[PDB]
Amino acid sequence: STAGKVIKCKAAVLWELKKPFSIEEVEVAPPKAHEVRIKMVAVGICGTDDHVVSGTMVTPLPVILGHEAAGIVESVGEGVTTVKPGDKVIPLAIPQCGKCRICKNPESNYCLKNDVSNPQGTLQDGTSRFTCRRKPIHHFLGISTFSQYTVVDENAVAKIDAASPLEKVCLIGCGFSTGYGSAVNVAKVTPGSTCAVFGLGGVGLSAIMGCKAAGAARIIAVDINKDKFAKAKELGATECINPQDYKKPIQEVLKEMTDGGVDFSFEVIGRLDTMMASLLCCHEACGTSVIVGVPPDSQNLSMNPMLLLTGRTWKGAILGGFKSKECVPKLVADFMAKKFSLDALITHVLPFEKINEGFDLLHSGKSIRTILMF
Amino acid sequence: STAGKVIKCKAAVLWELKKPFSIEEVEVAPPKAHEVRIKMVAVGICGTDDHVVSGTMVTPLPVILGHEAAGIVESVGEGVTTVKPGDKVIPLAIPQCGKCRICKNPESNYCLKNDVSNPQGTLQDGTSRFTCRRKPIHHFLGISTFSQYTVVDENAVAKIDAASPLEKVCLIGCGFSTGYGSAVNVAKVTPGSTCAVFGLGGVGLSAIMGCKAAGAARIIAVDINKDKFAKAKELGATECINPQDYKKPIQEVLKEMTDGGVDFSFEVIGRLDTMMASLLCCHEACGTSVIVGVPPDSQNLSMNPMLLLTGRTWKGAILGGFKSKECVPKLVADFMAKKFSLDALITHVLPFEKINEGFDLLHSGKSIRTILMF
Ligand SMILES: NC(=O)c1ccc[n+]([C@@H]2O[C@H](COP(=O)([O-])OP(=O)(O)OC[C@H]3O[C@@H](n4cnc5c(N)ncnc54)[C@H](O)[C@@H]3O)[C@@H](O)[C@H]2O)c1
Ligand SMILES: NC(=O)c1ccc[n+]([C@@H]2O[C@H](COP(=O)([O-])OP(=O)(O)OC[C@H]3O[C@@H](n4cnc5c(N)ncnc54)[C@H](O)[C@@H]3O)[C@@H](O)[C@H]2O)c1
Ligand SMILES: O=CN(C1CCCC1)C1CCC1
Ligand SMILES: O=CN(C1CCCC1)C1CCC1
Ligand SMILES: [Zn+2]
Ligand SMILES: [Zn+2]
Ligand SMILES: [Zn+2]
Ligand SMILES: [Zn+2]
Repeated sequence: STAGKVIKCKAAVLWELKKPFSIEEVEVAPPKAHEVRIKMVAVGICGTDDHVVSGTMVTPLPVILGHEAAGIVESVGEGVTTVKPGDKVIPLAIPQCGKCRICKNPESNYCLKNDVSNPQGTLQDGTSRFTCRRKPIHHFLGISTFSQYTVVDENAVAKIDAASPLEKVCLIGCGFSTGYGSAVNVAKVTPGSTCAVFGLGGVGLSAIMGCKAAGAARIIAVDINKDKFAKAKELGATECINPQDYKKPIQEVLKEMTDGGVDFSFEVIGRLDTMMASLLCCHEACGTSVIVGVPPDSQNLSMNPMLLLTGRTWKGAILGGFKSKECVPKLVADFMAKKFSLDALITHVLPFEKINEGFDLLHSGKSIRTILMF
Repeated sequence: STAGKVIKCKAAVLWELKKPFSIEEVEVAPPKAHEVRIKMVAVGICGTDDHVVSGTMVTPLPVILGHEAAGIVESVGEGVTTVKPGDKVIPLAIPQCGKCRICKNPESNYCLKNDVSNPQGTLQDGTSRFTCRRKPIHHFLGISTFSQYTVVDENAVAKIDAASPLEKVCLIGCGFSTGYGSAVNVAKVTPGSTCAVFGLGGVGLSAIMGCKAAGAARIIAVDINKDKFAKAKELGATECINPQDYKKPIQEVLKEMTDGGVDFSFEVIGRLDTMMASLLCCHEACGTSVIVGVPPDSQNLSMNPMLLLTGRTWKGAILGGFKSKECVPKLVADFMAKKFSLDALITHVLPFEKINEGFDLLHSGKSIRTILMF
């Protein structure tokens, strides 16, 4: 069998920054108390993974990235009770310990057990389960899904519908939920409102989805890559504009187009200039601007407090404000009920081994979501 | 009588920055179409008035400041229908034209007819009604109340209960409403929550009032002036702390005493450092921080967007989010029904001529609100 013993398998290891992933053989130690070992089936490529590669988002190296996945439970550790061998699961990039001041808070989701605030690169108990040639490998967001097998904490995995198309539902682990929820939960987009979405990757496009589902009258998609416009309009964008086409700042362009500014703006890129423009594009007296994109480490904005004093609301969120373990299975249950489709987001599918090609596709601007099959 | 003719009276004119006000004779032109001439009875001294004097809040000079007042209608111009001569009224520092996108949005109050965004120092028709020594004098926030008589736009004045104690209710024209609403309307403080209020002037203390009325469990008042602590506790503060007493930054001090941070932060001072500390002291995963204080002109904050990405909401508002013309009379109606007291906020009462003393009182930290009687 496999249960109880160290598994030898392949995973995409990142030894140095700005380097290609190296699929090597890694040793995956068995699950400990309240931990779960999962056999990865599908994993999507998110901009956040690329941020680590570029050194934009700091995390301890060497490390095994990936966090937008789905697989089957191989073994359960001592005391696990929510999932069992053979169950279909989605590992949670943000856990739900249930005992947190935040977890007990019906309005928030950023559990204290997260490894995002002060990245250690381990499991919640302070240790690693990965080894590549006698050297320990760090975990990423507590789930490290760019591996054929991974051990995560029990509160960091949710059991989903067994009839789930894992190659599709994996996007619910980050991309879709983050995008959709930012519009629905965080911003609370009102019917008949006007929205602005900067960034048309998988997360940004899911935000347009959330805006349409919320009944937005107008949904202006913004991106320097025009090839994304078709997918944008398909998913709900009333209009698409490219900043490169105008002589004046995009915020002014947008304000001119919407009688002073949009009701809800979203930044789904991860840049300071677009974050500012996004805040500046919502109406100064009633606009709400949500930060979705992850900005480069240790880079600060230069903001005027007056921009808020007039009546603006500026907020941010992780995973669309969704409590992970509790909502993820619910989102999957809504997918199975044809509430929303994930197909338009998936443009490419390659085998796990072609991971580096998947990142090349992202940089090319040709893909939205590329799913890696194990 | 006076109706239809130019009135000669005294007003506090500010010819130059950083100088004492100068009581002089001023010619007040009669009200034009949809304008109202008010005889001032009482006017409070707000920190915003002081900001103009300090050059911290830019506005055209020379100018007649004052905006927290109450008076009686002397005359109405052509077409006025909301108020008649003899009516007790509170002039609105921010108007409610009722015809703009913002006035039409029941969620906002920053009417486009405001003179705050791009201060012109005139009435809505782009002109002045003030002349002092053959030189025109600018208006302030369209109301200029540091004058025995003033002409304002019709949408910038509200008829209030004729049985109102004008020496008390003037505070509803800015100070109280702004502080109280910031807590109740803007922040939307929840029963059983923990709040932090930076700044204990009239506005700050009214915020504590709003937090208590909202059912907050803990209300931590913060100020470098300990003499304000008694009033703070009297109005609802569960505890008062002075930053000067700790070795570590106040935001860390507050987090340590609130399990990671308060649910709602309020900055009611007008400084970049305190606005940053305030944002930093609310919990990163569920905290809301409201900017109430007016920051110094042309000064920007250096902030990391990650502070919001984890789950924080950062907002601002003017006049506590209250639609002026509509809510002012109702707030007075509530005062008359003993819903709230304004007495604790009023610490000094001087005749209009002692205006400079009133500002000296603000600087000394001995006063909260000083009311000037005409
Ligand atoms: N808060 C969260 O929970 C959360 C979750 C997932 C992702 N993210 C962050 O969201 C951001 C992007 O998500 P993604 O996975 O869809 O990435 P992506 O790379 O596929 O999308 C980037 C999009 O932005 C566009 N873009 C880049 N520069 C632009 C510019 N200057 N102006 C306009 N458009 C520009 C690109 O053309 C592309 O359409 C990253 O910061 C990612 O880390 C945050
Ligand atoms: N947004 C609005 O609609 C609105 C309305 C009215 C006033 N305001 C602004 O709100 C702010 C306060 O108004 P106010 O009339 O109550 O002023 P105030 O002068 O009476 O209050 C300032 C308070 O802050 C305290 N303070 C100063 N420096 C401090 C520090 N470093 N740390 C802690 N406390 C400090 C002072 O001791 C005093 O208690 C001003 O910026 C005013 O312009 C805004
Ligand atoms: O890319 C995915 N995530 C990023 C990591 C840093 C900010 C959000 C998610 C949210 C769950 C982890
Ligand atoms: O001082 C009073 N106000 C200031 C002007 C600029 C910001 C708020 C009020 C709110 C109504 C006018
Ligand atoms: Zn992601
Ligand atoms: Zn938790
Ligand atoms: Zn004021
Ligand atoms: Zn208006």
